[PDB]
Amino acid sequence: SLGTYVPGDITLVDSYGNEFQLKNLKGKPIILSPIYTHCRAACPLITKSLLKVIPKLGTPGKDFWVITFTFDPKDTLEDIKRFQKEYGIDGKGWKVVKAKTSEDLFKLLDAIDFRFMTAGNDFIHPNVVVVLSPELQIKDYIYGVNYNYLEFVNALRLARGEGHHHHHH
Repeated sequence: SLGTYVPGDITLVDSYGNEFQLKNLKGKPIILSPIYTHCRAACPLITKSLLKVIPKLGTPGKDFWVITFTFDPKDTLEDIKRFQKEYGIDGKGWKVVKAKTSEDLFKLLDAIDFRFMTAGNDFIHPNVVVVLSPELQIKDYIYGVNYNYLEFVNALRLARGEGHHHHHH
């Protein structure tokens, strides 16, 4: 929900096995991308689309964090490492992570109003990228798989508390 905060005590584990809390990423805007590692339908589209917009916007790990995270609780460190290498993701400025436990996962998906359901051997789920302020406040949602540059620029400006002086609020 726009304006609500993602809990900072959520524990994530990156594809190198480095454990951290979401609060540890405070201080820069955060771009969050829920996927799952065995997702052959929408998730390659989302990630490939991000790969083609992120370089326009700035440098991951400097201007903002990019966090691809898996929502499949069966995904292991092996799985996310495979995903990282698959898409040539650097793993530091742009991380691929899993939630440490199901509580970390629940909490994260609950905050961003994300729900998934079974469809045979895969999941039915929304296509969404979430943009957080440096304080973990949800500032924008960008839906779909066909991203445009302007929508990301606008989202990052909102994340930084910019782009608002055209209006009295």
